[PDB]
Amino acid sequence: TIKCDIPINEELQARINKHVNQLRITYSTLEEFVDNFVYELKKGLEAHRRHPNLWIPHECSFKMLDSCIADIPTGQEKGTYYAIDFGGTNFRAVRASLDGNGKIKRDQETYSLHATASQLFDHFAERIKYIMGEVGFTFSFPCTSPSINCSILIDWTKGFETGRATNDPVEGRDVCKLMNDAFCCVVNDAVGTLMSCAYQKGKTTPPCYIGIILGTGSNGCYYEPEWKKYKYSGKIINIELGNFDKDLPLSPIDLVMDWHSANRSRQLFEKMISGAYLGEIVRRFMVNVLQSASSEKMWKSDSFNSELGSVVLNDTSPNFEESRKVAKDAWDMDFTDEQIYALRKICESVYNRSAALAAAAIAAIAKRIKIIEHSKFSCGVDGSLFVKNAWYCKRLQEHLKVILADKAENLIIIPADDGSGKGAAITAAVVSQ
Amino acid sequence: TIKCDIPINEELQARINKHVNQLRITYSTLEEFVDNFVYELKKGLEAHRRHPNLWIPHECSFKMLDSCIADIPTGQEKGTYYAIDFGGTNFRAVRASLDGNGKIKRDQETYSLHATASQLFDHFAERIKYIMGEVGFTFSFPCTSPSINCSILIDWTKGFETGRATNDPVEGRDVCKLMNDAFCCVVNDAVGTLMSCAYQKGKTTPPCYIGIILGTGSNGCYYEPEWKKYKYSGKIINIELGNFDKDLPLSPIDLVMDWHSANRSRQLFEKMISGAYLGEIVRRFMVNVLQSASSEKMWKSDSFNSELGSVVLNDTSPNFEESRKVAKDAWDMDFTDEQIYALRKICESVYNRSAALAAAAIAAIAKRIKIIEHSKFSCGVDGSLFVKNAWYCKRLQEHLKVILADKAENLIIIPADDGSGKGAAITAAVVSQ
Amino acid sequence: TIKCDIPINEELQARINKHVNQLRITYSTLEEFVDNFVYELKKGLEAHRRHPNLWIPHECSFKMLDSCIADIPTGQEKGTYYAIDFGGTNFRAVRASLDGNGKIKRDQETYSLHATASQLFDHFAERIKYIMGEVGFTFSFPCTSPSINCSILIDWTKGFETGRATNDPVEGRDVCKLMNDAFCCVVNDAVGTLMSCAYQKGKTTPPCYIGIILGTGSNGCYYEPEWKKYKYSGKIINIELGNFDKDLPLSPIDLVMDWHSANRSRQLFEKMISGAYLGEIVRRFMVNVLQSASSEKMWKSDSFNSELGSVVLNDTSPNFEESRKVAKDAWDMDFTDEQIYALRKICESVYNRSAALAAAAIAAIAKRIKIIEHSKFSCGVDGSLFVKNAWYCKRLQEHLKVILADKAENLIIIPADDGSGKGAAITAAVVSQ
Amino acid sequence: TIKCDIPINEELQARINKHVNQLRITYSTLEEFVDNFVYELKKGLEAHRRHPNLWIPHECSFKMLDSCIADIPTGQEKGTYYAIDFGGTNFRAVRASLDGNGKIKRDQETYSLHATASQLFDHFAERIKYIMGEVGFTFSFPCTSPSINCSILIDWTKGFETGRATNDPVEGRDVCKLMNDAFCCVVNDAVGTLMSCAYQKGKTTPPCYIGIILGTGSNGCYYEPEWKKYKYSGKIINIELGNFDKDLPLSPIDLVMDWHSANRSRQLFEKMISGAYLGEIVRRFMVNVLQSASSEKMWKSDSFNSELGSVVLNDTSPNFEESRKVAKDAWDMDFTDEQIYALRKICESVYNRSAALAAAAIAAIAKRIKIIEHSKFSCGVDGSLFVKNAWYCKRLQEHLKVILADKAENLIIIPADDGSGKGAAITAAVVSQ
Repeated sequence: TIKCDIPINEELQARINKHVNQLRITYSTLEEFVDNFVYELKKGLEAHRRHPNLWIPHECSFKMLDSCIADIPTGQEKGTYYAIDFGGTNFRAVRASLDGNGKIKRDQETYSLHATASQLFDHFAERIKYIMGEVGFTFSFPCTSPSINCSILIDWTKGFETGRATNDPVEGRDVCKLMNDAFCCVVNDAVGTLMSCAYQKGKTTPPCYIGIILGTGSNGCYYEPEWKKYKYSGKIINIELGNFDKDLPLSPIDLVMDWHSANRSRQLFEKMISGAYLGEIVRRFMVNVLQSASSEKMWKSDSFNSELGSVVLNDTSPNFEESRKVAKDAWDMDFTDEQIYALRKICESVYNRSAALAAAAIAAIAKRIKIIEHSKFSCGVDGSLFVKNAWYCKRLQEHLKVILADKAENLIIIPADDGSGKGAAITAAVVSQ
Repeated sequence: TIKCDIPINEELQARINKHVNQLRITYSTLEEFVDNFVYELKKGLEAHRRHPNLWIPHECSFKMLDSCIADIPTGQEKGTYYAIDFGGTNFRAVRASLDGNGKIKRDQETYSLHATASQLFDHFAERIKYIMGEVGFTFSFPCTSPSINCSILIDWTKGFETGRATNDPVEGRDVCKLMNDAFCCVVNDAVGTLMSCAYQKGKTTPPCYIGIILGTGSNGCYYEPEWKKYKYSGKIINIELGNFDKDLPLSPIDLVMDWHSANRSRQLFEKMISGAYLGEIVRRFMVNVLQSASSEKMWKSDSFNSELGSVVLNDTSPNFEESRKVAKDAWDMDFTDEQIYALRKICESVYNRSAALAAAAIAAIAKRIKIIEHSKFSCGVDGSLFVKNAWYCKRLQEHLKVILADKAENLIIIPADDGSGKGAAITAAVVSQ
Repeated sequence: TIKCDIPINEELQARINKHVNQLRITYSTLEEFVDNFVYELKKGLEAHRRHPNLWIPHECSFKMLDSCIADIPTGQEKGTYYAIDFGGTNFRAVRASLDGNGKIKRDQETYSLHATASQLFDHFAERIKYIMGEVGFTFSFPCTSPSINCSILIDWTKGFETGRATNDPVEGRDVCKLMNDAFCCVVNDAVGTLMSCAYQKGKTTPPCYIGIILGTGSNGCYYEPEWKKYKYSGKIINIELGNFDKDLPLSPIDLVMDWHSANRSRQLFEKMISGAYLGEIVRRFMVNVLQSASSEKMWKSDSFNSELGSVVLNDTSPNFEESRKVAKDAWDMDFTDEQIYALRKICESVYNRSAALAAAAIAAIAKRIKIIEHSKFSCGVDGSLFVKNAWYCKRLQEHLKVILADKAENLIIIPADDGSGKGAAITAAVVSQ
Repeated sequence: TIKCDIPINEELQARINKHVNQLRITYSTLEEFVDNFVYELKKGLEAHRRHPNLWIPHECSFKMLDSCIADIPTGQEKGTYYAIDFGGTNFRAVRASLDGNGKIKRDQETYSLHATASQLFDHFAERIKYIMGEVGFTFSFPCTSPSINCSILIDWTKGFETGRATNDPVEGRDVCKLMNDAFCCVVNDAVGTLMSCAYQKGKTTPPCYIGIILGTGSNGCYYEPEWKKYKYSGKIINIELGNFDKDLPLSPIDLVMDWHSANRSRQLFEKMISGAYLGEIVRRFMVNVLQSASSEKMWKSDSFNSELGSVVLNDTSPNFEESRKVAKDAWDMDFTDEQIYALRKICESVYNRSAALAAAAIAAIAKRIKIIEHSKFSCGVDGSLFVKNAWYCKRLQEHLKVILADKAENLIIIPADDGSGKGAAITAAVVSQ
């Protein structure tokens, strides 16, 4: 709670309090959220028993995809592999080498960003060729993979949008096939994190069963003991939890920002907790509060990132001249001392709601394994929102400690800064073996 | 089309065109609207055969209520009756006398407007007593009437809201019972219009089968030949067509204005074509277009009626100084010559959409009787939007002529300015007989 | 488990086992049933806050009606009242007198059973007049009561069906009004039981908060502390739990028996646990098992009651010649010793499923008050299925003990044979006071 | 209408009339069916504009798949090709040669039928090798084809069921890939018929725009002018019309037969008009009519084909001793002269409903092109039900003539006995060109 004492307007305070109560979250809501989530999950496993290749989104809005990984690696091997990444704010290319134990090194010097797949994969090939001058692959999108070497996607989430031409944009073909034209073992981000938290940590912490990505997207993978009952091969399941529907709270700003998107009526849970939309949400709140006291630029979309929000949050300067530069170079508004308070309040409330819902999702995944009471297990958390934002990591663990009260010290959160980059390489540790 | 030639900003024109295309309506949409409406109607008759006292809104969002009227009056009688009205912007009280033919006269000098039914009906009784110093009743709300003398409502639409106290606000009791405490034959507005268009007109125009109210609300009644097949007594059915759902087009302004209402998720078709919300819609458009060029008052809700919109529409003054007074005394904004164009454009587009949807509803009701090809019949139109606004009556008949092209000169529109006031009295013409 | 050892056919055993597994119930299902029920309940309270007179069955298939009772009686009074009952297999008429404590006596000598309400209430009046020759009322149907003295119903459940004539069958009018034409304080069956379990028991058992009716119907009422939060007056709420929908298990016999009913697509939970349909379900199972070994009469509907099922269950005769008379005088089939085993097995399985689901409903209502852990409270059970069938009362308490394991000895089941008859009279104990 | 005059039982006649009225179809239903179908179709095109690789079955239960065919062949070429078929009651293998005009010849000597794809495609390879000893492919299942050479399916309809083992049954992989392991240009049945009706017919009949398959399955393809507007490449669209949902009539036999199937809750329109289920439906009707007068074998599933129904229909023998052999060798029931009448009546009614619904589907597809009024076009009909059953082809054209009355002589029905076998070969006429 900020609760700044500087004398502010007696009317603007009401417009602040209204929009703050709009974003308020209470534990009576999270306690229903958890049960909604676990019900959805078991229903999705049931549904996967019936039709192992249909989705049928009017039951289990999660498309609980299968990851053919059948062996959580032990971390005892060697090898040097080249790997490609894609999906985040910019793709990467890693030239990694492994150690006989947890340690692992990488070069990974790499760069990235009416447009078809030809020019895109031409850029892919040219970049990997440039980097080649001194195996696996990662695609961070919803893919339906028959086996390890083969993977085909369904659509184009995250706000990304490939051009619409006769050249048949990427959505609708196997990726390993289209890759070889430019030039193994394709995986996703969450499974990559879950793997990378096995080779890395060891001998002191309980094993890891949950992999969470909080960043440009929001996704999760987890380990399931009953993978033999529900017929599909693979110890860990990829939830596409960015598609939760049931009763999540929605302020009108959310409805407006959803009416103005390509993936309309889908990916509703992702649009509240992911880094791609938090800046837009904050900007749209900061207009119904200033009320024509704003500038001409504050009405222009995509003019406030989540990175600037992370700066406004981590504001411990004696005066607030740190965020003043952000406000000035983003909106050309020389804010007084009465409006920066509103800005800080709004950023705090928005990111607080995001952290609370993410913690609720993590706890609801945890309660499903039911091993929390018997023993302990760890969850590896990755993403730009989590590790690159200190104010986030404390609110998240607070909201998590409050939810699963009694059994709190059985789910250890492990930040995994290595990213899915190392996971793409460690993918070889099972296929090669 | 306005298409004013005065040089305006080259950017503001884009913000105008975007919001204009947002409200655009095309005949490819109306041609599906009509079929949607007729399907809904027949489905509702089917549903009424099964359960004649349940609603079940997940089939036929129309609650096709029964009106016990079993005789379209002939118009040959006499008598002086007192009657009460209620439902519009203000209730009335009429002391009418009838003639041996179409003519009819009335005194109807009357006045009107955490609040319970005791004080409300106390005001009712005191007003009718005051007027008494030289039968029927009208309640313009959704009522489930077992017979003529008895009527009980279900909820409180139109934006009206009776106070919430232990005194059990009006929603949930028979009206004729609660009336006698203050002090016959209760009807609604649409059936009142349909009756009042029988006594009034005669000997030159085909009989009337449709009654439409377009004003603070939007409602319809119609005559059905198959009233014997579908089991309920009464020649005419009251559609509560303010509850259409299927695929009506919604701009984000509509979603925002619906999130801020008491009757949320219900009465969705009424919120686009009724006079109670047009001013609010125009005000909410006139902020995303001026973009901080607005005043402090333009952000205050309920500060622009539909009456002022009717003035801005009927603007034939040499200069636009007629609407300038409206803008000034409503928002304290001395508009230049570049913004009044935007105001006129927005009002035109909004009221145009309203008129188009109303005409679509009328034509879809007409196509259901199927007697349009064989013979001709008339529809009596009433309401503050229709008769008290000259720009509306021409756009409405244009959009109606375009829809039912070939058989246009078989549905004659009759403006009935007498209102349901006379209909309340003529109700006695069947019960007394 | 019967598990009879007499040598039977090796094929007929397979046809028995298939239909037995069709009706199998497991605790993994009940553990989801309870959570479904509690979720539905809280959702219904939420919904009642919004619209206190609409139903909207696509949220909360329970129509959680209000009972204006605001005082659980203490049981210290006197008085002699006449009361009328209706709803079960036959209506009653009671002339009861009260005692200064728990004791209460009654005369209640009474009789009962294209047909309109005129002749029905004529029979009512003639019977009550005949009995008059040496206050309250009970209507066992879904009624929407504004206050105590006034009550209007919605439809006609239980299989009852009033004739369809112009005389406007009973569905759609206030009952207290239509009663006076023949000749207070109308209540329902569940609230009647809940009241009658307060005057009767005392000083040794914890107070009662749940009233359950299991018979021709299946209904429940319960006490809610938060009746002030959710806006309606009355300490106890009448759940119409015969309308549960979510995921109840359905064998094809259920679909066929539901396609052949008047209240189609509604009252789905009642059709599996109520006494009006158990005989029909058993008869329809006993044809797909005997497979043309049946008689001509076994294909005739309504030829096997639940009373005969209670006789077949309570079969402790040395030989099975007790149920042989039932089979003979019901189907004219002189069953051998190989088919009576099938009959007993089928009756056992059906009534077992019924008892299990009823116990699940009771436990799910109990878990909602949340007072089970702190203190203890009792539930009063009434109905023809419960008290008039000894085999039922043991299976029910077994299935209840298994569900709420740890806190079992905090919910005491009290059989209330007095019926709602005494409750109708005790209704006066609050209105008179 | 049969209306046999032989004196039959006066009670059995009632049991016949009840089940006959259960299957009755009236034109007031078909007139709504057509509009339902056309609405669904346009909605599906709209939906395909948005997401060209998702299905989302809660809008447009048709998965209006794309067929990359961009040139209706002209029929002027030569060539000898080998082709494979699959999907019907048994797969085929054709060695066809073409002529410089409509004529075409083929050898096509071929045979066919806990089981994985390895052994299945081993049988495929061994059979094609055996036949090789003196290009295209056809897969009659729902497949999502990115291009011509590549095709991947989604699930396993028609009642077919590949074994469930770790070997990953066929559902979920590209077919052209898995084919080469055993050993072009994969198409479906409806598009095959539509192609084969272009090379074959010419110079006298208007061009063909509709391809219908009525047999073990029921499917349709059609030509669309607006294929440029809705973004996908290909002049003709494959409707998977076996998945219609909206309001098709269902007798309880349908619900029971649907509860006992693998593809439960899906493929609901196919289960009423396709040849795979008509025999089962007739058998299940012929038990509730004979009522224990049946045999032990009449209660055994899959004991009556549609081929025997075609024999019972085409019964013009002086006595009915032709169908008597069918009844005897199928059920071991020496039917009297009073039961064969019931059998004929039931078969007639069932196949009549099937033909009526198929004609409704054809007419509803026709009304969508809207070219019926301006010019004429032909539809090529194929399948075991149509050409191999003379009683079907007359009822179908009757029901079609009644539906589209005025414009009847603009849609010419062309029986195409050649099958999709020739279409698989003619597929080369566009890819080779």
